[PDB]
Amino acid sequence: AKSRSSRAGLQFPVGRVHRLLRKGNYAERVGAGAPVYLAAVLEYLTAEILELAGNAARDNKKTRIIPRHLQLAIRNDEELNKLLGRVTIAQGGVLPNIQ
Amino acid sequence: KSRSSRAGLQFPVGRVHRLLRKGNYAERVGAGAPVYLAAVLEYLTAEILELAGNAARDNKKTRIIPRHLQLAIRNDEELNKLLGRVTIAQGGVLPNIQAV
Amino acid sequence: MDETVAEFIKRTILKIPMNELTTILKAWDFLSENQLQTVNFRQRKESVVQHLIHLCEEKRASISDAALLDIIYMQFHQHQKVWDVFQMSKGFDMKQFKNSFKKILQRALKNVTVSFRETEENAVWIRIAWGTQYTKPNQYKPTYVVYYSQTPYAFTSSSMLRRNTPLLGQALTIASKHHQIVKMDLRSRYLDSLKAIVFKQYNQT
Amino acid sequence: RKESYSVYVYKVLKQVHPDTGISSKAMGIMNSFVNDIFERIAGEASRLAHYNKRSTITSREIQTAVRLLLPGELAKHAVSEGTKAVTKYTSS
Amino acid sequence: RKESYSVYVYKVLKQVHPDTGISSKAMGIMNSFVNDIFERIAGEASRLAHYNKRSTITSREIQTAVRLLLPGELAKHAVSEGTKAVTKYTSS
Amino acid sequence: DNIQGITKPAIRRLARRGGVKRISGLIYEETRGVLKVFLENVIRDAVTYTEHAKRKTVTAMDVVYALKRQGRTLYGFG
Amino acid sequence: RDNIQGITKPAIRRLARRGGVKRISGLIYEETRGVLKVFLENVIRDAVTYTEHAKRKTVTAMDVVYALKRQGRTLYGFG
Amino acid sequence: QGWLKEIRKLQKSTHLLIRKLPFSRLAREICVKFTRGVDFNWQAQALLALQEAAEAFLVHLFEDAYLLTLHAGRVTLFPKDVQLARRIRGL
DNA sequence: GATGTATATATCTGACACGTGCCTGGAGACTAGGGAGTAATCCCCTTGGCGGTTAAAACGCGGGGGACAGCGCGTACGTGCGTTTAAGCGGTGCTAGAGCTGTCTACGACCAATTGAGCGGCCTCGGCACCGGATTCTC
DNA sequence: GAGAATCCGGTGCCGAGGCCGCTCAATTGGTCGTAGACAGCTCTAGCACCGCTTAAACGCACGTACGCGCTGTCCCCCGCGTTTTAACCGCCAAGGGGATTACTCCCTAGTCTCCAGGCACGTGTCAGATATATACATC
Repeated sequence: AKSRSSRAGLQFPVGRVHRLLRKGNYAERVGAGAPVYLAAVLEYLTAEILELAGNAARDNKKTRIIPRHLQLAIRNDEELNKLLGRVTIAQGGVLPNIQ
Repeated sequence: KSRSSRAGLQFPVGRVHRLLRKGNYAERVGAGAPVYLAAVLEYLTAEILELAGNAARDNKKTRIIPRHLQLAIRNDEELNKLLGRVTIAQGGVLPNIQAV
Repeated sequence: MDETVAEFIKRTILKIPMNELTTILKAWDFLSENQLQTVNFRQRKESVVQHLIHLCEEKRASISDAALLDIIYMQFHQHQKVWDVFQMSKGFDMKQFKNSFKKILQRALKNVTVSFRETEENAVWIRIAWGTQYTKPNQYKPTYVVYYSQTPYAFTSSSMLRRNTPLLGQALTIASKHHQIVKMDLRSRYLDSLKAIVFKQYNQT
Repeated sequence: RKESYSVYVYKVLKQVHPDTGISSKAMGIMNSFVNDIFERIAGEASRLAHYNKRSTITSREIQTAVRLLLPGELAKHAVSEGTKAVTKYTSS
Repeated sequence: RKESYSVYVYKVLKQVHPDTGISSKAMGIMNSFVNDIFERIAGEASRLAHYNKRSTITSREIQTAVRLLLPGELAKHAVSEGTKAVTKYTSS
Repeated sequence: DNIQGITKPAIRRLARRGGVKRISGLIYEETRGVLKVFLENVIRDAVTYTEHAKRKTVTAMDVVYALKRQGRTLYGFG
Repeated sequence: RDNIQGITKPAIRRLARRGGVKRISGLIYEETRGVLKVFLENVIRDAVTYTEHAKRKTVTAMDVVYALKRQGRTLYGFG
Repeated sequence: QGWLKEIRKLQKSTHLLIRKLPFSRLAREICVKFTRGVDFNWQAQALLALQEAAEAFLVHLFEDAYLLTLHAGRVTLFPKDVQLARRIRGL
């Protein structure tokens, strides 16, 4: 009768993350406040990378996100390049890099 | 009657089974797995210590010191790929000299 | 977000009286009721709307949600405007009608703004913001169409901006499953008299 | 019967952008993004339930896992946003 | 009260060598060796209890984890020795 | 053959993507060599999973998991 | 007052002789003092976190071993 | 010139630089040599996955190994450069 | 041929291999209930092949572009040597801090009903990919 | 100072987003065992410091072994034009096995109970460390 994400003020789910964190066998006891925090962290990460992707999408006069835009939005930003270092995005290509 | 001596091993079996119960790895642990695991660990331990003891013998010393394990790991080919991201305390290096 | 829709939402809520502003914001269904509980409803109106915009600064905004707020504002102030009555002839789900009308209108001119809202007796309230092929659509002079699925009748709001009246008429006739559109003498202020003068004739043809 | 994370990424994209569409292939990338970060953090925080000889995963362990698994400014923004979510979760 | 693996490494060394002593520091290395390989294999085989949607760890999963975590000839000798241990464990 | 499908202009385009201005001639052997010593370490690390779940079919998730264990995490194809 | 010059002009020379370098150049003495410093941050910031979590003001050896294991450069000999 | 246009062109598009069926026949030939006798089915997406990984790996290898030819004053790659670039990492 | 370069032993020094006491974690026993292994099935995804085209690869050729080898000036680096400074031993104090032993309580597993949020199938229509056309740029 | 690079427009096409049916998994709610926060006490091991002392760094003067720019030579990839060729598209058949369900059964988990093994402690005593002194290897 009342949603968990609506109490959380978020958009990613909470019950699904809690279900995976019980069924994944990560610990034998799961605290209640944990997956709300974890879903908020995941929401902020996806929001950051899509917020960086959409600007490059409008830069190429497009409105439909292709993987090249995600490749550029990962590789141009410094801290996401620190995070997603050993990841080859599929259908991605490389940066324009000469000499 | 102990499960170490029943399978003819030297590494313990009850301790490995205790660490597989309380290790949060799966909900149920079989009985045929930890004897296999202790056998593999015993084989790897013997594989290291044979080369370590031979390198200690060739340096005319009756005691094993970490420089000898360093030489035995870095001279073997298989353990060079198994332990390729390993630093060893009191290690030293190989005697590497190269010219132009 | 852009810094244009905030002035529109602020001006729209400044037009709302304090007698039913909580009714408007509960019926609009866009903010959390805890944030309704946070806002003081006892100070003057020149800061309540500032606090409500500052709520809407953070979470979500669009032009579509502001347009739907404008629709709900217009649905409770029918005494202000003066209406016009149309009818189609020469010839059903409403989703295909919404898609067909949108497309058509967006193929007619470059910049338009269309907004729908579902109301009972199969009613649909259609807000249209006209524009040109070089300018932004003027939000402050809308055009409202009350359309019914069963009856071929449609109630039409007047506006300052004419010259798009036969374009809207032909686009809504092609957007519906019809070929003819008329323009009767019926131009009055209250919707219930037009409702009666249509439905006494239509239910008892 | 085989779930995914497409709908939620679509809702976040329609939140922080008005009408920017996303293709059905790149959305798949987002699945393999956020079935991956959840594998790291909620994996690695499990390790911190083992070094301190505990059995629970509270918010504090996830907070330290976010402090570890992310570089500086992104980690600061994430830890500032997560407790902001938790505090408005507690007073329900 | 804080256990280790010194006694067993000492027994294996006195088995495969007559009188070769081992110092109290290098033995510590052996602890951090074999509290590490056990972290890999019995960690990684747990992952193969999750991709196939199971809940047990039998001998077959540990066998495949040894096939993965070791290079060729050493893995062949290890898988040849482990089943040799298991078969004389079964007929107890 | 079954190795000469990776022709000279294929490796040439693989180099010209990488920013290489001028290419020598012996590269066209060693690259093929290193290509083989890559793919082997992806194949058997895949197919062991295929031999675990007793099926004769290598799924895409098996190759993604082999590259996961190898070090180079692949996205998208999950 | 120098605070990084405890790394001396010949201690870098001893590390280069262990590495097997015949003849060091000049400004290496100003370069290596950078690099080491950066590496220590990516241990100590990664090792002050674990000891912050267990409510301990003492930075034990196991914490540095865990931080070095998490970086990727596994250390064995201590514990 | 010519190459200055080709570097600008190939770094823009995101195609597959290797043809499908020779790469598929090579992958099947390697898969036959392990655990012989039986064949092995391949899903049509898995070969595309392995091809994308191999192309990204080889492009990253050449782009990493090129920096040891500007460093020596040269312009041109050599197999010494590629073998040294693999020697640095530890692969 | 004097300077290393390996070896004999001096002894002295402490780690270490070993012996004992002992606490507690591993073995024996057995029930029980979910995990799964085997059996059948049916479709669905893959494999094999015919055929025709069309980009794409292979091959000669010549020409400039670049790698390589020698070389002279010189300067930045190794080395020898007196000083002076900071690092180690080691010894004292001595107290903050790990840890660990009880407790009690909030808290999270555990479970029966129930319903809507999200997943599967479908259907456009606008976004986009490609093809052809009009406006700039360096040799 | 004109073929090549960039922007623009038109048209097919096809996948992206909206829509409906539905079902099963997430919600709500009440129960109980217990994991861990919290306090206080106890041993210990890390820090501060100081005197000495001495081993190494510091500073410098100098000789000279590479760093580097230059230049001559010779070979060797790249662009170009022609010929050849196999990759691909679309289709069509067919069939091997991947995914699903049933069903029994068996094998691991929990709890209790008993005691043999692995850990902490203590101690003589051999292995080597370093040190001096003396027989070989060498540019």
